[PDB]
Amino acid sequence: SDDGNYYCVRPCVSVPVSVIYDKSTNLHATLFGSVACEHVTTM
Amino acid sequence: YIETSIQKVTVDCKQYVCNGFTRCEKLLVEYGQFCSKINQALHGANLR
Repeated sequence: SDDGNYYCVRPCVSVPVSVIYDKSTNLHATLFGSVACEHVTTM
Repeated sequence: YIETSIQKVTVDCKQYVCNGFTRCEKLLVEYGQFCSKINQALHGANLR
C-alpha cells in the first residue's frame, strides 16, 4: 500500500453451518463446524 | 493395508457456484433443482 504497509490479501470466507434435527421430538440445534465459540459470539 | 473409508466432503452448491456475489445468486434461483440434488446426493453417500 501507499501508507508504507504490506497487507496480506485473503479470499472472502464463509462460516459453515449445519442443522441437527430430531423429527420425532421436533427439535433442532445449530452446529458451526470447526468454528470456535468466541468467533460465533463476537460475529 | 486395507482401506476402510474415505473423507466425507460436503459441498455448498450456492457458495461454490456463486462466490457470494448477489448478481450471480439472482441468476441461480432459476436453478436449484440441480443444487438440491447435489446436496442430497452427497448427504446419502456420507450417510452410508
